[PDB]
Amino acid sequence: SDAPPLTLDGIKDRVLYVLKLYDKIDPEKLSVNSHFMKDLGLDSLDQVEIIMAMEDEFGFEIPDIDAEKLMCPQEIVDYIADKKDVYE
Amino acid sequence: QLLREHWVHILVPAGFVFGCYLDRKDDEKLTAFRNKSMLFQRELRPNEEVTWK
Amino acid sequence: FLIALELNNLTMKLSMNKANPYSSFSTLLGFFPSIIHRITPMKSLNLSLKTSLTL
Amino acid sequence: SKYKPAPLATLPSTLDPAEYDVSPETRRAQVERLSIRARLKREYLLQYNDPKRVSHIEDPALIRWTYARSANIYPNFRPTPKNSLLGAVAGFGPLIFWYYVFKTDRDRKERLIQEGKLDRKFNISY
Amino acid sequence: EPYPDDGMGYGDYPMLPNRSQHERDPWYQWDHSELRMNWGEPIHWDLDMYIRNRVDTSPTPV
Amino acid sequence: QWQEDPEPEDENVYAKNPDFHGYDSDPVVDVWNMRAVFFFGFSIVLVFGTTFVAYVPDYRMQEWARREAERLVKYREVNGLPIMESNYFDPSKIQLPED
Amino acid sequence: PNINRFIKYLTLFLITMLILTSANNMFQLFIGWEGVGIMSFLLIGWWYGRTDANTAALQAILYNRIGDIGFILAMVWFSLNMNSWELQQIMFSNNNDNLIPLMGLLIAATGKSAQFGLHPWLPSAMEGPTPVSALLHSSTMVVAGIFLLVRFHPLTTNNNFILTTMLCLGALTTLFTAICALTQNDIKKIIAFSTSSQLGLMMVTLGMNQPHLAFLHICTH
Amino acid sequence: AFCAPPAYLTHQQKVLRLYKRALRHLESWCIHRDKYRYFACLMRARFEEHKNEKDMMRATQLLREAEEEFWQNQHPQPYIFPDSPGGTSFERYECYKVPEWCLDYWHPSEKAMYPDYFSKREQWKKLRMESWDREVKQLQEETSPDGIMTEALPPARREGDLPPLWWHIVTRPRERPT
Amino acid sequence: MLKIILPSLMLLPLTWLSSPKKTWTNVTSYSFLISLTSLTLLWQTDENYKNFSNMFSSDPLSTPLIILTAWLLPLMLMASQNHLKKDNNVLQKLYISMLISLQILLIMTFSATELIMFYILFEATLIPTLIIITRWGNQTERLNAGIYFLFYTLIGSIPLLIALILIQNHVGTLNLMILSFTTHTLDASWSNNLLWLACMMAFLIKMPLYGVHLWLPKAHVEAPIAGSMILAAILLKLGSYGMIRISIILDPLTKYMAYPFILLSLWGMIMTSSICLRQTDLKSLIAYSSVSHMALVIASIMIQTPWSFMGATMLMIAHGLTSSLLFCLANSNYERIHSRTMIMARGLQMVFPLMATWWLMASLANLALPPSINLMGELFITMSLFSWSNFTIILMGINIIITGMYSMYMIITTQRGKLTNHMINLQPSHTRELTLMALHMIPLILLTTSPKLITGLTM
Amino acid sequence: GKRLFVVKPSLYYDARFLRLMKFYLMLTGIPVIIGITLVNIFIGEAELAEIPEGYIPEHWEYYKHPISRWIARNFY
Amino acid sequence: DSWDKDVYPEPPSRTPAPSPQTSLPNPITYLTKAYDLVVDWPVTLVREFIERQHAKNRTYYYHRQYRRVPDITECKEGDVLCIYEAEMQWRRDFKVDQEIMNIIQERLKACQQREGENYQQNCAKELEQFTKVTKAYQDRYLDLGAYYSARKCLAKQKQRMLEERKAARQ
Ligand SMILES: CCCCCCCCCCCCCCCCCC(=O)OC[C@H](COP(=O)([O-])OCC[N+](C)(C)C)OC(=O)CCCCCCCCCCCCCCCCC
Ligand SMILES: CCCCCCCCCCCCCCCCCC(=O)OC[C@H](COP(=O)(O)OCCN)OC(=O)CCCCCCCCCCCCCCCCC
Ligand SMILES: CCCCCCCCCCCCCCCCCC(=O)OC[C@H](COP(=O)(O)OCCN)OC(=O)CCCCCCCCCCCCCCCCC
Ligand SMILES: CCCCCCCCCCCCCCCCCC(=O)OC[C@H](COP(=O)(O)OCCN)OC(=O)CCCCCCCCCCCCCCCCC
Repeated sequence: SDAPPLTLDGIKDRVLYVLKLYDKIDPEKLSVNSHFMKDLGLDSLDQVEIIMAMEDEFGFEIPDIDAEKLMCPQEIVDYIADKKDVYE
Repeated sequence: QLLREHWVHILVPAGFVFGCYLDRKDDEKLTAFRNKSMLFQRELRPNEEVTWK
Repeated sequence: FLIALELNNLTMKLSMNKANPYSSFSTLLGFFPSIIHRITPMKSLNLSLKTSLTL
Repeated sequence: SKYKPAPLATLPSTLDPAEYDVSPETRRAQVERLSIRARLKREYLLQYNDPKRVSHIEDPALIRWTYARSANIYPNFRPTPKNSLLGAVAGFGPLIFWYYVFKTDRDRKERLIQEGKLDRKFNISY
Repeated sequence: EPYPDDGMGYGDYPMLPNRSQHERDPWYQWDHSELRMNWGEPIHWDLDMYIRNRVDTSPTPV
Repeated sequence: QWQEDPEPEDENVYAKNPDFHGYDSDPVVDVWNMRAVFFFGFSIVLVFGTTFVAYVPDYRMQEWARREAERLVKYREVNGLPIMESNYFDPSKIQLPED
Repeated sequence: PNINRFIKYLTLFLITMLILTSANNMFQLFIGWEGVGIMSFLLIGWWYGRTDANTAALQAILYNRIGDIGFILAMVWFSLNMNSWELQQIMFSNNNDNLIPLMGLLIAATGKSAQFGLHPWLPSAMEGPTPVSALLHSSTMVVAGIFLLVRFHPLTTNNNFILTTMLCLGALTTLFTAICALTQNDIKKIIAFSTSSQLGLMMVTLGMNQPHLAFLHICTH
Repeated sequence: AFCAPPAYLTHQQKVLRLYKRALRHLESWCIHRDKYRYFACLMRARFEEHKNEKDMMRATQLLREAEEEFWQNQHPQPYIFPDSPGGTSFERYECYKVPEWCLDYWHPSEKAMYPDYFSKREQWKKLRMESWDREVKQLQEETSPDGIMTEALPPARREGDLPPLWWHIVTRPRERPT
Repeated sequence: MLKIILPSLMLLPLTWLSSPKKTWTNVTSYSFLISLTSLTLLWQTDENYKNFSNMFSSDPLSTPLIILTAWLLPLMLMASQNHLKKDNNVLQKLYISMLISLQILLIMTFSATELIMFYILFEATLIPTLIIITRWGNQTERLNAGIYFLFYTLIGSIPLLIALILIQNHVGTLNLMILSFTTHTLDASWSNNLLWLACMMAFLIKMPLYGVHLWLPKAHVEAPIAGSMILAAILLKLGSYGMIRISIILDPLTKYMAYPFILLSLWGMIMTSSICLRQTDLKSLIAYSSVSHMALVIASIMIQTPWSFMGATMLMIAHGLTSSLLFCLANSNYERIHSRTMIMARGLQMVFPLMATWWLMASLANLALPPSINLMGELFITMSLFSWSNFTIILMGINIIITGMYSMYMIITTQRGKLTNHMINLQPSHTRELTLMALHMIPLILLTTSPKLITGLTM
Repeated sequence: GKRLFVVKPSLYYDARFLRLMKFYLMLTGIPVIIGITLVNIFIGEAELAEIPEGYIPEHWEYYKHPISRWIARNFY
Repeated sequence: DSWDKDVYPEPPSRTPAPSPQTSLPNPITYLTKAYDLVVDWPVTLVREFIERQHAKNRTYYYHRQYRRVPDITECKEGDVLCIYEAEMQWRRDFKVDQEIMNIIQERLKACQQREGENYQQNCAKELEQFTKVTKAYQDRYLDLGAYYSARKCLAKQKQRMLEERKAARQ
């Protein structure tokens, strides 16, 4: 009934959706393996804002240590899947 | 062979029967006021010889 | 209703206001749960262990 | 405009002054504490994830805590004047206080009953 | 640092700081998750008073 | 060191006897002990003993005292007597001291 | 997985609540009172893996037990002075000094209805599931102290001090709980403090000699 | 949660934690999204204007002053996500998080209700049994003889191997078991 | 009474002659039959007392204690037949013999009509529980616990023997009914005060009174499960029964001599409930709860009110049942995890649902949930104490609050909360121990249903 | 669908204990309850009567319920 | 009805006749008629069957009566036989007095519930009876203690009569 389950493709699509709605990231250079500081050219405050946006989307907070470990959209997707037990 | 291998099951009933018998012995030992109590002093019915046994 | 509607429209208005002890007192339940539920269990259990059992 | 810490409302670990004036001695002490924590964690995780384990994991810290709370207190007790006074007060003062309370109440009740000034309306089952 | 030798039966048991288990980090996987304590670390003398079902010493906003 | 036997480890009793009832290691004595405990404990004590206690009559003269109270109330109310006399004992048969 | 146990617990609470409501003697009143308290404990600590839920259930038990101390004081006084816990002999006790039993009943009502001094267990008791919050702490259980004072209103009408202190206590707790509700953010907390404010209004109504208005407000609320 | 804390938080980590906590409390005050976005951009401007500090002693002093300001201006009831600690739904399903070893104590009838699942469970048990000796050897090799030790754990470094102490991580109960 | 005493005596040859594969079954079944036979003492259709013989008699006070002892013997066998599976056959039969001898001597003690025989059987019951505690206890401190128990009881009981011989010399027979009829009022001298203290201090020691209660927690902790059951459920009640029996010839100076003991009882029940609040050992917590409940019983017997006597009898029976049940549940957890630490096993509600239900029901009985006989006894004791003095309600209320607090704290810290998942050795449940919990809980329900059986002498 | 296995403890032993307890309790009580109902329906419920003159009643004749009278006649 | 109005008095009911002004049907009357026809008829049928079975198997029981043994006032001290008989008689009378008090209290409660709003006026005689029997009970049985006995009751009565006689001197 209520609360449809999460999928890996859905998590990836929503993460890329938020990152495309971010103004500092041009959507044409965004990839799932795009690093925030290497090939996106962002900084630590931008990364904190990105993690807060992901928390606002998925309705639960990431603890600070794992949050500062997360540095790419694939890493964010893997963390969300590991936390929410999305196996496929 | 059931009497040989289950003879231990009669010890407690034997003790119960012996205890009931000893209680009867104490009852017939304590009969100094049989039908002599001022509360229950009644005349004996013709078909009985004691009020209680 | 009218006063609360005006206050809610003021919260809609784009300005941060400094917090006040009245609002802190209202939000923190009059400090009764924090103060009492910290001082009375502490005194009771500390009196229990430190006096009755031990001493 | 300052937070005043209490025993029941302690100082934040981000507001204490010792955090901002750090020393290399404090840094190496923290590293050693993390090392001790990591050694204990590694030992516990080995014991926890061992599949041949068929029993609970014993906690020597819990055993020490229970032993200190129960069986070590009288070996480590020494009579001092302070705890002698505290024990005398905590063992007699409540007794003397409630003695005087109950003695005064029952003496007043007996005096009222003997002089007839206390009325028992329907007290039949005491 | 043990309790001062006042003859109160503490012995060599350490003086851990008087902070309850609420101040412990809740995002860490403690070995005793309900107690928010790890395995082998020293246990406070008043753990049974400072458990999360009991007396709290956490900092307050006021 | 002194030649002391090592600590015995309690094995999972349900591993070899999955229908273990708590009483004995071998299954036959275990199940017969369970049947004896249930039958002699629940069936013939908690039922027959409960029924016996329930059908003990006039327990410490409850209903007899009620019936006698009703009879005395009827008698003293149709004869105009007090329901309870203030003195349990008749003052005529009590010899008070002179002083 | 335990929806059947949840339903059974709600049914047990309803049975104990109706026992408490319909009881003629104070002992049966106490049976309903304590059964309601214990089922409240279980239903608050429904998610028993939650430490905060267990703490909320424990503190509800604590405040209700202080109310039980008041109830036991009243019950003992009436047993000693009128030889029964029956309401009819209480009605015959209407014509003397009832200060100690009425004070005990007021303490019991304060503990059960979460007036000031013994209030915070109700918004703490919002930790349970929402049907529990609704039925227990919004409509049925929390009005039991008000129901108790409504029950003993013929004694209460002849004691002016009890009426004045009930009026003052109810006014204080409805003002305090409305003030607390002004700035809350949890919607269940807002309506729980609203419930406590309405209970304070009922206590005010009992402070005046209007018990039937208090019972009518119990039903409407 | 999935990473172990270090010995101490560096200055950059403390600043980032302060920034995130300040933004969360600012959103708790602002409620409305446009107001929150305005004041959050202002807060970001403050952090940017104090970003390029080179003395680092003045930077620690500014961090201390900012923390004092945050503790003075924090929301008494900040917003907490329901699954986050202090939230409404935190530790709600711990009553249902049954550990996997009760299936060892399950009766053969209850096992007979689920044949395929228990066959796969036995396969997992055999894998665990071999991997335990392999990983104990690996952890003995990987441990430094002396020095600094942290709570981080090595991965599997050879083909056909599993990471050490993987059982309690992989076989943990689900966050929504039912 | 002989029809109960004789087959209980014959239980010992049954124990020593049964096969090792049939000993537990035979002794448990015939002890259940012994209890069913003992239920015939409730046939009291008259105001008289069932004086069976010149040395045995039944009472509205003695009868529930005898029935409780006869009911507790098979429950003790079921409780103790698990930690003796890795045990020698002759040692198992000796342990069963110790339990049977305890049951026999306690039945004879409660049915005794003469106080010297009461004292002889008092010490006769003192012996085998000491043997059980010392021999089958677990930790090292069982020897010190046995010494404390034995010599607290002996130093109490010696002036009791001197006082009994003095009363026998003064009166002539030391028979209970003869004393009850030809009671003489004491003239309230210092000799009579010392006589009062001599004949009361033994029972006050075994109750236990506060300040002299120090033998009880270590004895109950170090004792095996059957020893803890028999102690906490019969022997304290034996002390109370002795107090009720001997208090009839102590008029009038018990009226003022009761003052220190009432204060000791009330403040000691408050202190021991506080210890239960701060106690790290589950069996110690149950032991101190027993101390507080028996302090309530002491206060009721001291104030000597008919309501107090009835509440004392009801609290005796109810506390015996619920304390044995709590000890059995704690022993089930101890046989699981091999520890008595209060906080070590936490989330047991998840793994043991029905055992958690038994835990909840036992704790609700402990905190006197209505309409149970626990609340009946506690409420009538409170009523009598408030009649004695209105200010006792403060101490009673504090004790009730702390009682509910430690009971619910025990429930939360042992059942509720997150599960200690490291405890891999959690066997599901034994039908034996679930049966033991049921056989404790059901008589509580039945006595709640009919509380007229355990009202006692006064009503 | 996509249903997942739910990890639960061994409820088998608790269910077995409850089944055995109810089995033995029913196995004796149901004959007892049926006998109680049959006795109360068909026989007994002795009514109060005045003692006839010169008649000495039996002790069980002072009791009301037929089961109580039977036990008092046979065993007391 | 095994009870009698001599010991459980009850005023005759005065119910008023129905005077329905409205034209709406009375759902209470409809439900009572349906309830009678559905429930009361089979229940009274099975009760009549049970009563005729009892009439087929009719038995009688009697109320035991005790003769008056000599009172403790004529019992010599130290003569435990007559002292025991008098003590048992006193305990029997004590239990009878307890049930008499229960009867009076139940009668008072019935009066209060019957009168309702007029209990302060219409239960005057019931309250007077309760007060008088309470005063007599307090004069004969109060403050005896847990070990109450015929000797203690006699001592209390002697003390009370001595106080009354001394008050009657002046
Ligand atoms: C568990 C507590 C143990 C200690 C307290 C025990 C009770 C304390 C009060 C009673 C005194 C001691 C017991 C006496 C027994 C006989 C009483 C009796 O018959 O009294 C009437 C008798 C008097 O005899 P009488 O009644 O025939 O008097 C004649 C009176 N005229 C002439 C008027 C007719 O009292 C005594 O004889 C008492 C003498 C006691 C002397 C010895 C005391 C030794 C110490 C006692 C405690 C020892 C153990 C504890 C040690 C410390 C441990 C920390
Ligand atoms: C005496 C000393 C005892 C010492 C311990 C002994 C232990 C071993 C016990 C072995 C068996 C003996 C049982 C003894 C109790 C017998 C109960 C019984 O049947 O009592 C009789 C009673 C009817 O008697 P009656 O005269 O009507 O009652 C007084 C009214 N004038 O009968 C009934 O009312 C019917 C009872 C059976 C029917 C089922 C009742 C179920 C009740 C459910 C209650 C639910 C709530 C419980 C709450 C508990 C809270 C903690
Ligand atoms: C105009 C007139 C105004 C008059 C105003 C009168 C005001 C009177 C106030 C009377 C009541 C005061 C005492 C109340 C104590 C309540 C303690 C309590 O429940 O604390 C709960 C607390 C944890 O709860 P908390 O921290 O709030 O929330 C958890 C969120 N993580 O902590 C715990 O859960 C700790 C667990 C319990 C520990 C043991 C507690 C034992 C307490 C024994 C008390 C004995 C004396 C009682 C006296 C009562 C007098 C009325
Ligand atoms: C349709 C529904 C019906 C519901 C019914 C409910 C009640 C069911 C139970 C009915 C019987 C209850 C018990 C009655 C006897 C109680 C004990 C007793 O009084 O024993 C004494 C009696 C000996 O008789 P005596 O005392 O000499 O006097 C007889 C007449 N004056 O002794 C005897 O007479 C002995 C025979 C009667 C007792 C039988 C006991 C059976 C076993 C249980 C106890 C175990 C005894 C030891 C082991 C025996 C093994 C066989």
